[PDB]
Amino acid sequence: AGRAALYKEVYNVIASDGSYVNYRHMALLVDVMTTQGGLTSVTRHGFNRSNTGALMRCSFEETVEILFEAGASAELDDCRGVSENVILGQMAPIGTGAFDVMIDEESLVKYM
Amino acid sequence: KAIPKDQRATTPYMTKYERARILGTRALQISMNAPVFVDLEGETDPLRIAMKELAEKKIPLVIRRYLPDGSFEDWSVEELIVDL
Amino acid sequence: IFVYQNNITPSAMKLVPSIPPATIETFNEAALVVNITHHELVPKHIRLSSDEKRELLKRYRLKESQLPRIQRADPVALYLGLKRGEVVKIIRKSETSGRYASYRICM
Amino acid sequence: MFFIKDLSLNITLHPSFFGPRMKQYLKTKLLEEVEGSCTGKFGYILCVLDYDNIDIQRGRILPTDGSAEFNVKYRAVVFKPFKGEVVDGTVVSCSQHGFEVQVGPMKVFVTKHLMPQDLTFNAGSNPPSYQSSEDVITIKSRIRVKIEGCISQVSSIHAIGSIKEDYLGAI
Amino acid sequence: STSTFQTRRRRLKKVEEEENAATLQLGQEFQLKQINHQGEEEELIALNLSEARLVIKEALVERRRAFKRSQKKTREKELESIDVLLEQTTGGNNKDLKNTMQYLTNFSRFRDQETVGAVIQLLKSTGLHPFEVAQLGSLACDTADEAKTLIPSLNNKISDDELERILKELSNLETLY
Amino acid sequence: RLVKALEDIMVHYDNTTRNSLGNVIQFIYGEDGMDAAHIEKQSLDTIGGSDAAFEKRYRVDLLNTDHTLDPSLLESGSEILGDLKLQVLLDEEYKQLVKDRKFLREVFVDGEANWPLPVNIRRIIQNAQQTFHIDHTKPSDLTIKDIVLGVKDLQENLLVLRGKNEIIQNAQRDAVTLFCCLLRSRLATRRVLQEYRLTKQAFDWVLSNIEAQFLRSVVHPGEMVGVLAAQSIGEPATQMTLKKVTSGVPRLKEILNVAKNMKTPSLTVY
Amino acid sequence: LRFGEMERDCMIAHGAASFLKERLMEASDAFRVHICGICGLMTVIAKLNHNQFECKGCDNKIDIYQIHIPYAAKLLFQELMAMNITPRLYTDRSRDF
Amino acid sequence: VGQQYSSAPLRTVKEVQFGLFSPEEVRAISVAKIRFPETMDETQTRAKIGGLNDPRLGSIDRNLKCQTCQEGMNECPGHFGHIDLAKPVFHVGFIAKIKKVCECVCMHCGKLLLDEHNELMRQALAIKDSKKRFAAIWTLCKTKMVCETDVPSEDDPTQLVSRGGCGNTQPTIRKDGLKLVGSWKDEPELRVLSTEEILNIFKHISVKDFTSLGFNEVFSRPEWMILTCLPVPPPPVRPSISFNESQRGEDDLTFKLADILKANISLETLEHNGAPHHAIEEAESLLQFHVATYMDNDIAGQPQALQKSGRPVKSIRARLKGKEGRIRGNLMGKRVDFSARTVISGDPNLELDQVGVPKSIAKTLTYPEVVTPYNIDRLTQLVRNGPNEHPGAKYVIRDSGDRIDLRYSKRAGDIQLQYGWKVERHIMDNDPVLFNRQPSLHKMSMMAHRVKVIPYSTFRLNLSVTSPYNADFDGDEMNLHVPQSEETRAELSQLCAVPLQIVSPQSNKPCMGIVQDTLCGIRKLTLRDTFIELDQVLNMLYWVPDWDGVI
Ligand SMILES: [Mg+2]
Ligand SMILES: [Zn+2]
Ligand SMILES: [Zn+2]
Ligand SMILES: [Zn+2]
Repeated sequence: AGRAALYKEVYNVIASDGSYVNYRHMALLVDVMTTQGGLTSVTRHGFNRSNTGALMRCSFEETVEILFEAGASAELDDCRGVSENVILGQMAPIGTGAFDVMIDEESLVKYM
Repeated sequence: KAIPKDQRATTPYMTKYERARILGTRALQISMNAPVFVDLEGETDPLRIAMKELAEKKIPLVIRRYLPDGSFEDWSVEELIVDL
Repeated sequence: IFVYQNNITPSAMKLVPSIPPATIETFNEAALVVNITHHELVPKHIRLSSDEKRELLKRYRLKESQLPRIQRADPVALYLGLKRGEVVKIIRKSETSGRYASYRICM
Repeated sequence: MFFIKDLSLNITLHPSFFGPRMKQYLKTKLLEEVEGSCTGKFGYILCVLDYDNIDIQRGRILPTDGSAEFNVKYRAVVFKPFKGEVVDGTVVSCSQHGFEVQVGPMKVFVTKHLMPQDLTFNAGSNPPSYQSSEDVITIKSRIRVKIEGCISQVSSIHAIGSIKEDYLGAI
Repeated sequence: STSTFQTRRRRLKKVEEEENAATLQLGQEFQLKQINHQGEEEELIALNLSEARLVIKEALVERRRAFKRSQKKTREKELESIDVLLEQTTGGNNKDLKNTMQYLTNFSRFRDQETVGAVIQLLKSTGLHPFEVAQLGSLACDTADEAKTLIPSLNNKISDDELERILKELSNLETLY
Repeated sequence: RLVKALEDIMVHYDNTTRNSLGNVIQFIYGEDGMDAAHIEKQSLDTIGGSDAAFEKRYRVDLLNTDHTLDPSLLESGSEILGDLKLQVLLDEEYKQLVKDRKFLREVFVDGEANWPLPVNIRRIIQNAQQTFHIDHTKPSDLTIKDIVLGVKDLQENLLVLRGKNEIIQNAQRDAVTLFCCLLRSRLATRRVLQEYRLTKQAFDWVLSNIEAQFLRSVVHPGEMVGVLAAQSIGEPATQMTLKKVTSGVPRLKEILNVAKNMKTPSLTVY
Repeated sequence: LRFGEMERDCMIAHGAASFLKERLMEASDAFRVHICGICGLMTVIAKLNHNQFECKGCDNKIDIYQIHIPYAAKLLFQELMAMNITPRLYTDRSRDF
Repeated sequence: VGQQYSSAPLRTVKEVQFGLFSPEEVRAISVAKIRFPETMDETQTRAKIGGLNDPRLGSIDRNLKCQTCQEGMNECPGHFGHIDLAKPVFHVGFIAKIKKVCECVCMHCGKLLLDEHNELMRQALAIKDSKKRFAAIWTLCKTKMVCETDVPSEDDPTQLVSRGGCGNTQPTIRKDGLKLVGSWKDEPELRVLSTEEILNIFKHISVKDFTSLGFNEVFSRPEWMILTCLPVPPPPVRPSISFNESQRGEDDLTFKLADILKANISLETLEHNGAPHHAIEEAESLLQFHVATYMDNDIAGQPQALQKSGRPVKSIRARLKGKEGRIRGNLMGKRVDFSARTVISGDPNLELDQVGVPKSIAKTLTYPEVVTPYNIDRLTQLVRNGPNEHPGAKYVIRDSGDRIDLRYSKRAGDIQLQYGWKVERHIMDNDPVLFNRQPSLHKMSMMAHRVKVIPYSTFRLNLSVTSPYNADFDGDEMNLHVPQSEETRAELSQLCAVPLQIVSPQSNKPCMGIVQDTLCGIRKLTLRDTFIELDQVLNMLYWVPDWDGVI
């Protein structure tokens, strides 16, 4: 019902300039500050302080700081989020980068 | 470790992303002097020839569709429906 | 289930873990006046069995983690008498679907 | 001594090769790199046995370039020396410092101080020998070497040995 | 670079490798514990001179078949046939394979996979190491005094009466070069 | 903030909404599973009217002379009357519409039918009437058996989570419930022959065009749904030039920053 | 010009992951470094002319990797190192999920 | 991409195991001995000694000498050194957990005050979260500020457990910038909890104990939170930016290293020789100061420690902090190659998917097409035009990677191209590019157009695309990015094309509309009142590009 009050409270911000946004865009963010177990802020003490790898969080608000507790508490990076691959100059698992492509010697041999 | 070709909850349609990367990897390879599995019917642009390759569905590429849990499923360019 | 008028002694409520496995639930009369659950805003919450919970993770390929977690203190998670681990299948409605299956793990 | 370790190889063929009989070039590239080679770890990778049955793999293409990575899992004939085990080998070079032995594709070396006292050097012989009671070690002599020391000289592992201890020496 | 069948998780802990000794302490790949890629807990297999030779001679015979298929569309006497196949199905620059074949068709204790067979049926059966089989089968020993010495790995591993019997059998079974 | 939070989050192959670990947000993206733009505001005719207007428009009763589709509507119209199993069929048809009626009257008790729904069913029939030159002069060929069941088969081939189990089959039914209620409103037996007068040929085109237009509507696994959610919130938030609350812009920073010290707290009791 | 902050955001919503690799690297910092297997630090004394890939301390010349990261990333790593923080880059993961 | 091949296998970065530098490892991992602040030159004699620069780190002045690695300047990554600190130093930021652990561990035996005998400590030891395990242990052990020699068992209270020895009280630890302050009581004695005294206890701490805290005996131990070995950063982190030739150019980081090097040999003088004790704590506190300074200057410790210029000194913290501070302006954001910013003007003739590109911009922006028999012949014409004629080539990259800079080559006309070569040809008519109007807050704000090489110095665009980009022809400035990968230009053309985003996923409506002249003209024409006569009609009908030619 929290997800609810938060959503209704945001849709009546979409109407605060009359403009439309499909349910899905807000209902995702509304579900982000809910899927934790309660209510979480869209700040460095909500999303940037949780579970995500040492580099996904240091990329916003607090940096040197976040990276310092990555060091002392011998932390680890997945290399699974955006921000992770971003730093490394790699093809992140985003859209075209998600799936990997190979060649079947078999399907390759058929054509000739 | 993976998953077999029977047991696929993965959309049997190619994604607009898979289209762009197959048609791109073929654009790269075909410009990289790579073998052309289609008759070069007046076609000379690498990226273009690669498009008349997905047409004749004679691209040797297979897509590794990884599940976010860990394991994966395989699909060839022939295996994917192109209703894109 | 103890239904007190004002409160219970903290001297007394320390005698709650005293008789295991049996769990002792405590609710003040105050929130019971109105049915907290029968609200417009809160959808159905369902106690999912050991097998129902396992099946969720086995098919939807999830982990004890990955799940959208639930509060223990959730007026629901006490109205259902929920304990840690239990899965709550929630049937919320959608502006663009009609129904959608959400699952929570109790903390 | 000579054993068979199942090993892997990362051959990354370029797009111009992704055509019908590619399996022939993936196997060839393997026989180039792995065959003839000597590592520090697995010793002399002498022969990539049974050419026919070789893992091919559906290899991943890069975003960068069209090239695809292939790991080839093979069964090969290997040989690595060890400190203490005795092996037969035909002698090759000789002088004042000692004589070198040819144990397979590997060179063991016996120093003058690794040979008995009675087994002394003779520069006054063509080609140089090693005088004793009956024992006269020339060049194409047959010897039993106790591999006292193993040294990995990168693309080839060479060694040190002794014929001093009992039973060892001339074959 | 060619990677191994054996792999672990030695993260940060770099201090590796304990002195190689004939005392059956070998490489991380070279132990009774290693895997055959097919997912089998295969014990390392070491071969004595000849049990060896007649494997490269085996798969190089197998290789001649392939190259000519895809092209369609007596000791001193064996020494020649040895370098013949090497100038064929072998790279030609394969110096490390050539040296080995000549020395193996010189020093080999058994000329035939008929005779090599009975030898290995008798050796890996004794209850000894695949490494001792490979040392008894190539180094023509006589006394257990001599034997347990050149291969210390035995010492108490076998009956001094037995070690002899085993070796004595191999002396008739020995090729007649 | 919105985009650094909703970064990692996308659409996956389980047809789930996950991220940088695999933590699920939605078990089907958008509680439905469609590609944001493919959706045009469609109308649910089943909620609307008096339970009597609905009856005239939808109920077919091939037992009563005053409720039988006249042989001016279907070629079978004169013989399809007074049939046992044929009216027994239609019962499921009108009863499923009354089922759909209160269902939609439970999800939205404000009546409004003008909801964002994928696959414009209007446009497909629009095209059918002029791409088949259906003459609403002579009766439609179709049998009552053709229509009721033709939908009952189309209803299956409209998929989101391709799964073969329990839940994957279950949250799937849940996902395409609303679309199916709209499907049932347009492709209802009476509305099909009385209003539309479309052939088996045209009807099959209406069913065919809906099917694939829908499987195109499936969200593409990979689509950065998260970044996109934020890039559709953060973008028009800028344009905000602002019985008394906080006017949009400060109101947003109260909810996004999660404020308990509300600039305008207000309790509304019915 | 700048393919900066949000200039990245929008690209991510698209799907062109390999345009983002091309942008942040090829048309920017792009660097060929030599990290050790064990301590995944830019330790390696890479004598490219004569293949002596010797590593200081970790006794390596054996398992060594060439990694492709933008110079700004290798630089930022060298930067937190001089603040006693090890960004040990492993070519091979050991996490699973 | 790095320059010059290496036989080293190439790969992904799959994990980044963050940790601490063992003051044990720092030493080993060093090629340089770093002993004196005489940087470069051996008394102005243009070279370098065993000092701050290349005692074996990496030379400046377009030269090799980088301890066997040499590899010029580019392909030469920096080589780290070391410096042994004269007394342990509290690592500026790890000073937090230093106070914290100290309130948990017995400052005598190296054992947590509380253990498996206290139920909430047990509840804590169980928490599987690495710093929340600490979170509770800290809150728990800070309380009992006396370790128990003996304490009653979990079964009966007359039954005690001698668990761990020592019954000595814990201090009330409070900050004082660079040294902690204790406290035990008759009358309160506050102890100067010194770096040396503190580190000792940390060494003793039971593996299982720092394990039950946020620590690790492989990557990051608490005994390394205190530095004895400072790693000396190589010169491509603290450059030598020389003016002409006979003038210095060291970065402010090289200064604070020199200012530590001073402060190290100062504490060495007082120590190794006549000991002044309560004067040694000055050279100690200045070394302790400058080691904490060189990392962070912009802190809670009032002196920003200004260098003699009034400059706080470029803190390694300030070098990584937000927007243009590495992570947010050099890593997440960047300045890229193959880019173009130009003024915008309207257009009633271009298609929605076409972009205005002046001749000069098309002649400045290059694309590398691979010499394949399809192109080759035409690329060879580009090759004999260079960068003066619109279709030409800037450089021609050999099979080997040698840049044949067409512009000044002697064989510039000859150029006998082979396959596998790359000709760097100008970007031309109907080619793909990422056109963009800042800020890029929208997926729709960064879209792909089709080059149409126009004269006149402005970036022109179709007037219906005036709305999805946030456009107004008041001289708006837009970007342009040239893809190089035939894979990358496949990525623009398939997800970034303008015709695709006509319909807005953001709100389920189309986000491109016909504006102004077209918005008023169409209505002024679609009236019952308005008509047209044959001569003007025929011009109108012909004007439709794909008209059937049917009147
Ligand atoms: Mg403006
Ligand atoms: Zn190392
Ligand atoms: Zn160097
Ligand atoms: Zn103590």
